[PDB]
Amino acid sequence: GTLIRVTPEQPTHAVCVLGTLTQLDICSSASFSINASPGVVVDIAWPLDPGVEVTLTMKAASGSTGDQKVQISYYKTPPVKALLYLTGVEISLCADITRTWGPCGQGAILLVNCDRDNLESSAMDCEDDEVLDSEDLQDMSLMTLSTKTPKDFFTNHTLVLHVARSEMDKVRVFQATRGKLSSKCSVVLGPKWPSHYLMVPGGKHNMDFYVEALAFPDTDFPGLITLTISLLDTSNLELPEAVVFQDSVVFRVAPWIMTPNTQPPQEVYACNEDFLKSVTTLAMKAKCKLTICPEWMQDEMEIGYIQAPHKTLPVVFDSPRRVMGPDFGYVTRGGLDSFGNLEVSPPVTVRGKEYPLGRILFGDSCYPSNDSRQMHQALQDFLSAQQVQAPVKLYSDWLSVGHVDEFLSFVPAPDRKGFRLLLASPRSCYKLFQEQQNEGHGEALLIKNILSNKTLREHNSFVERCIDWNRELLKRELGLAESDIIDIPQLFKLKEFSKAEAFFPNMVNMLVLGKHLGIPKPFGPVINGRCCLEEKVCSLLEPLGLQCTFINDGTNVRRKPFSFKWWNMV
Amino acid sequence: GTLIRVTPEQPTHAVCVLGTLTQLDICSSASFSINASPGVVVDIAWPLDPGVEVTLTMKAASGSTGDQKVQISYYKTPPVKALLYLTGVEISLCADITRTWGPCGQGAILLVNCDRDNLESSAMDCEDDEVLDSEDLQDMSLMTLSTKTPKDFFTNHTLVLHVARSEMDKVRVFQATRGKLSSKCSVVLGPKWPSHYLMVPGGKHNMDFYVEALAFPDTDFPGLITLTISLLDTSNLELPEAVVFQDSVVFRVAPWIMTPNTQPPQEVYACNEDFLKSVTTLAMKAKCKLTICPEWMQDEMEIGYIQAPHKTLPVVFDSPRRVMGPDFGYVTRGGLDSFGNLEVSPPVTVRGKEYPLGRILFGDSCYPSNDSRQMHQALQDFLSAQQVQAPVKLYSDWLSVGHVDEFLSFVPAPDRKGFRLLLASPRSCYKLFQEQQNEGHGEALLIKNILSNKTLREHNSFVERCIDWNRELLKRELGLAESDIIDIPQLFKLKEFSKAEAFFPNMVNMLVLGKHLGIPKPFGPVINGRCCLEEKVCSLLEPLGLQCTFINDGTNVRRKPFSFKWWNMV
Amino acid sequence: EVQLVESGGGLVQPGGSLRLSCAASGFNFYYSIHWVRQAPGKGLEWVASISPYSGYTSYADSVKGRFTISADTSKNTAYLQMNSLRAEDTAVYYCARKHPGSYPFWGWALDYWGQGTLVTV
Amino acid sequence: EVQLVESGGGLVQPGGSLRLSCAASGFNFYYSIHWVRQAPGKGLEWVASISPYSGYTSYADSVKGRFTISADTSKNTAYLQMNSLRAEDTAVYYCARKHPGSYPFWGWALDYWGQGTLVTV
Amino acid sequence: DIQMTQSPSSLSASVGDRVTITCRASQSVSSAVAWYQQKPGKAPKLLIYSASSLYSGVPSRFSGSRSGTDFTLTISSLQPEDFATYYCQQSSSSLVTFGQGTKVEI
Amino acid sequence: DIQMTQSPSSLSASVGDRVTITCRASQSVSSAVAWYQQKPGKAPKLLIYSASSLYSGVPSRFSGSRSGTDFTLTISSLQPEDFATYYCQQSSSSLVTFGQGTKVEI
Ligand SMILES: [Ca+2]
Ligand SMILES: [Ca+2]
Ligand SMILES: [Ca+2]
Ligand SMILES: [Ca+2]
Ligand SMILES: [Ca+2]
Ligand SMILES: [Ca+2]
Repeated sequence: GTLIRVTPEQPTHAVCVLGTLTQLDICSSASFSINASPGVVVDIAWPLDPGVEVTLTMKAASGSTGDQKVQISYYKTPPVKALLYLTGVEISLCADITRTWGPCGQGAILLVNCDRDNLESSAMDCEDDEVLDSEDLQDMSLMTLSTKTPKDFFTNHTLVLHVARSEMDKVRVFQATRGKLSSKCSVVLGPKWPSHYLMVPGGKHNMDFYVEALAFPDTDFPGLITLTISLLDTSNLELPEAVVFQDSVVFRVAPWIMTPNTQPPQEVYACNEDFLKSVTTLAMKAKCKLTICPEWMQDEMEIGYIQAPHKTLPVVFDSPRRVMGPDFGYVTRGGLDSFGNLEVSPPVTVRGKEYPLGRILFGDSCYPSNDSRQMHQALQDFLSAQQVQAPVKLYSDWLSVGHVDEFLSFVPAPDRKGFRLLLASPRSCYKLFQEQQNEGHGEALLIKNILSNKTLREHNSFVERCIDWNRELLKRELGLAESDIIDIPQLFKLKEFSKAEAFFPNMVNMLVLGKHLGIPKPFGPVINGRCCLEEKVCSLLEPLGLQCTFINDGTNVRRKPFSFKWWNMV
Repeated sequence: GTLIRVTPEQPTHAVCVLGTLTQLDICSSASFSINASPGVVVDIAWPLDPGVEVTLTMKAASGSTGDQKVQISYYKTPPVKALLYLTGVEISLCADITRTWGPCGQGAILLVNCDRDNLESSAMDCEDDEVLDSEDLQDMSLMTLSTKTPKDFFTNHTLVLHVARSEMDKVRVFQATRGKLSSKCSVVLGPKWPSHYLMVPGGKHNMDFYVEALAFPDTDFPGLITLTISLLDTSNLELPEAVVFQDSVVFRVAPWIMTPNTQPPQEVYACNEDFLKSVTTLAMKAKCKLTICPEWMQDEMEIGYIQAPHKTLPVVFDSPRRVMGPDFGYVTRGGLDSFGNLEVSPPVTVRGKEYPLGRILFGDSCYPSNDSRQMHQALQDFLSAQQVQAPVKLYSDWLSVGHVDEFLSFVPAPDRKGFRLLLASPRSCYKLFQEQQNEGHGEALLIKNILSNKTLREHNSFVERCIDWNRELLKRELGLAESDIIDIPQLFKLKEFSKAEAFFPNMVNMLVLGKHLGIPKPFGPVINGRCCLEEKVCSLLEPLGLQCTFINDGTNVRRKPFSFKWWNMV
Repeated sequence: EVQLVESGGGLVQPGGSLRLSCAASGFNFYYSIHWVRQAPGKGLEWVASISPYSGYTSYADSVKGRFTISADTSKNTAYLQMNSLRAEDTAVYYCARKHPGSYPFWGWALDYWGQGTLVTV
Repeated sequence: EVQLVESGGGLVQPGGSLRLSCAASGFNFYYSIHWVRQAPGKGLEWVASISPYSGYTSYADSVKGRFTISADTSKNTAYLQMNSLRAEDTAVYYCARKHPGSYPFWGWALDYWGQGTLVTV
Repeated sequence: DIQMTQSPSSLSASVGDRVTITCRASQSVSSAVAWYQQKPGKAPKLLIYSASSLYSGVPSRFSGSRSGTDFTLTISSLQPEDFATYYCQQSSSSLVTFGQGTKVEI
Repeated sequence: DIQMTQSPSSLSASVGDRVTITCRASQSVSSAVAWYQQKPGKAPKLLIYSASSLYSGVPSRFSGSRSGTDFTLTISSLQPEDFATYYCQQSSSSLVTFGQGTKVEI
């Protein structure tokens, strides 16, 4: 902490903070002995040899300055002595540290005040420069400055709270006052105030602060914010202030987390009345809330959440192409940019490395040709800034649309990993039709006419490899085995610019609510009464206990956040 | 790598790359057995159960397509069989991987082509878009594409080299041709070419590439560049290209490294003839080269280096306020911004954590007051981007200038850590003068008159704590003990705006060449014949074997790079 | 342990005053606090509200100038000071926290209603 | 192991040609290569230079149109093809790599000079 | 002021009957209404906290919706414990108002 | 062309004597000159690679410097092995030229 020296020339005084080891230099100053007061504990880590280091600690904070002393006795010559007077103070900057990384790591958590608790506001609570609603303190992190000092302390000292200027645009701090008709919060630190003096009284006092983050982790922000309290010595009013003790805490800003479809749903939003009827029935069977949206939301939006030990809230993430409320967050950033090209896998363990929140998937090209499309880097960097879900890259530029979710989806399962990966498989659809022709049903209509088509086979051969390419990537990135992947029939054709398009209604990109699957209905209800595509899809999934219904197909789903605490991962 | 399926409907063909495990699906296709050709090795990881996975590998690359086959025998019913024909190819993208982090880590190294090997050029070799001088290939990293394929291979396939667009402004790649009158390099990848097709012939061929980095690690660049080679299947000329195999290597760009004064010197640059005479003698005694600079350099510059297993070169780092040549680099970025406020400590070990290259030191304020000065963040971020020397922050705003090196310096030592930390100490200077007065020399001139001065004592008390503040920081950040720190006499006064200024010529910020110290001469050659300041400084250092000379004081020093390999640290 | 309790009622003579309080248990007192009274034979009448940590308050028109609402955030306790009480103010007085709305229309309710106090003038 | 060796000399009749070579040992052949000849009784005369990986070449005025310099970067070997040799071209021919300058003035030297060859016309 | 109008003032139904209570707003309030159930001698309980937003913990027997300027509370089938006085709240401004209260009798 | 002029053509000195060789440039060349030492029957050896830049491995007995348009090579004291013919090079252009060569005799 500080360095104390002694001399016979003048009496020496020092202030020591409880818990901080204070260095005392008795050597190199006019054999010696040390006799500390009963209120002071002194040890050694005497021939005035500089290698002899004396460490001071104090038992308790004092109510008066200069209450304790250490008697220094030097010793042929006349007696030589020095008088050291110590003041005991307790200063501690407290924050929620126990709740770096890991289940045994330490550090504070700070959330972005991105919701809109003020119902009359048109902006986020982080954008207002103020606290107008007491409910908003539920989202903010609590910090307490606890001091116990002599009654006359801070006559010669002052306390200053500050943050680094590089962080001044990322954090705002409020101080909570007292009174009867009000208990106002007040702005301490912010875009115009990197530091502020605290009028802390002497004796015992606790001062309370409310902290908000102003931005998510991103390219320009690793996610750590440090708050420092500085004790300055102003005993000499003719000279600049000096520093004698500092303390600080570090906050980690929680990442935005994407929720996979394997998490139990909480609310469908319906932004096609017969479709809505089936969704109402499906939502009912699944015990989900359904919200019709009569008249303020888009299908382009994605729904994530922020997790903390004190407050958890959902956050909408909105398209690059404002909808917010109390405990309902909103974040923005910035062909393949539409969030239909975003997906997140279930939790996986890959060769010993655990991904408890799964991994973020998106589609891209195989190489940067002049025509190949890409997802804007600003979004890739934003998503990668949240290390907790390690994004991966898939191949989707072969599709006319490019949305990765066009060929793959996940469903729950009762065993093994608890889920299955469903991929489009022209191989299975071909066999399905060819088997029916081989059994004598080639005259069925939506089959032998399309099986004979050479162009269709060549187009599906090209696509076949385009999909298997991702099959291998996912097995490597997610650690999947073939026994965990289900082939869903689906044929493709190439159109203008030779991009892949679905031959018949997509059998994935379905609405999944728990164990109830809102599968798009294929237009083949002519083959032997029961569409062969419907029976094949059902047969593949029925052993899993999942309930398949086909809807003759503008919506979103909010889902339960993870029970795992993201800050406990490495 | 790829997925192979079999069927009786049509013969199936596949290309397998040596060393890559190829998946073969014999199940889910019309008990079975497998009989591979003598040139193919097949194993299993049979009842057509999908849980039976067959893996193909091949012994050697072929000179013809379709030379090997795997006989599939299915089996009540008529015999059923499938024919799989395999082509063996060897594709490997080679780079210097053996030379992530650590002494056992792996990865390629890429240097920034920041020197100027072309003597007629006015710009860096990375700025020219070309290779004009063969010497420049000594700095560039070598990459080789080695393929062994059938003689008719690449009739149905093509190879494309590419990098991510986010990295296209950080790396340039050249390809080396052949001939008799020339062996031209040619531009492959660059700011306008994220990908390029390779006209690789069939059979056996090795193609050579020269890689240069275009920028140092910085806020926008973590330091990793990935080069990918992609094998595309174009057998069907009516359809878009498909991808069947990719490989890539990752380069790590070396950090700029600062050299401490404890490294043996190599060259003094002298940008005051009597001063130069002493520097000439000092350089001579130290066995250093001296370069006088008659007439193209500044005292504001700092000299670092780039280290690699193949080429090491010095790099000038130049002030925010161009000097470059063959194997003599030059980098720029962007009160306290002048590189006089930069220093680097000797190698230290701090509580088990090794800093084999020391740590970068710079001065700053204690808290961001409205008047406090700061070092521009762009420089802090640039220096912090090089994790190998973990920068630390010291307190220097109390000085009128702010340069951290005004109060501390390092010297070599023959024992313990091999060095000592020298700090300005008004305590020692006060005692030095007071001891002389006590012995009867208070009438000496530059002493009892200044000892009696109250203002001087109060100004030095303020400064005394300003320096001890850093004493504690350095002991914590560098792991130093008091036995490793030497107190150098030096008094200070406060001037306008109450900033500290030296009372008498600075006793640190000296010119250090090995064991020979070019100490500024104090103006006290009146006290008992031999200046008491000179005798005190000498007495403190003489036990270390260092040779102290005092110069009656526009220069720089280049010093030997570290023998430690920076890429072997964690 | 999560509940609101109220006290301070009793019989007062016309023209007098009463100081009602609502203390929180198991609750950090961060939410806005509301008082609602029900005279015998009548329905619910909202009285007043406070936002503790911003000092915004609101009163019903029938009690403006007569009632004052206040709170001690250090004791998680709200206070309603009723002066110049009239016979018409006889009622059972309840206290409740605000409860937030939800998408798409954010209108808000009252929750954890306490036992209330009996105020007789 | 780091050295240059030269060969291809001997006696040639006036008007003939000789093909001289310089092979590198222990050297990657990345540096520019120079040829310098010394006739008996005379000093050093630089002949020609090549930058292997850029094909830039330079000749002395006395040999322009008669000498051609070339190299095989796959064999780390440089070649000097001398046609229409005259009696005045009798000399001992040496080969050397360039060596770079240094701060502040970057002028360059020649280093690892080989044994040279004897050319008699 | 924003006056709430409830209708009817009282209901009469048996156990198992389906009943509805309607309330009319005096202004175009943005679905911001709530429904409370008061047991005899007890504090009011919250059932619905925005139009159609059922409060957590309430049995599925209770539901409601907006219909233009009117709001409806529905009980799919009255149970012996569902007979109480119901109130409708319109928290649309700084001045909160409640309706008259509708009592459901057996 | 850039003509090198050396002076003297030959020296005569004994062992231990200090000698200098000077060379005059025909143009303002930017310190770009070098000095070579040729032993009898051997290839030239490099001593100084830019004005005052001593080549690594050369004994400290050898030094030199610029003096306007002239350049000087100095040997602080001739040793029995220092007697050889010295050359001066001016690599200032695409056309390299050497001086005449100066022989130092015992
Ligand atoms: Ca706010
Ligand atoms: Ca908020
Ligand atoms: Ca909130
Ligand atoms: Ca270049
Ligand atoms: Ca270069
Ligand atoms: Ca170079």
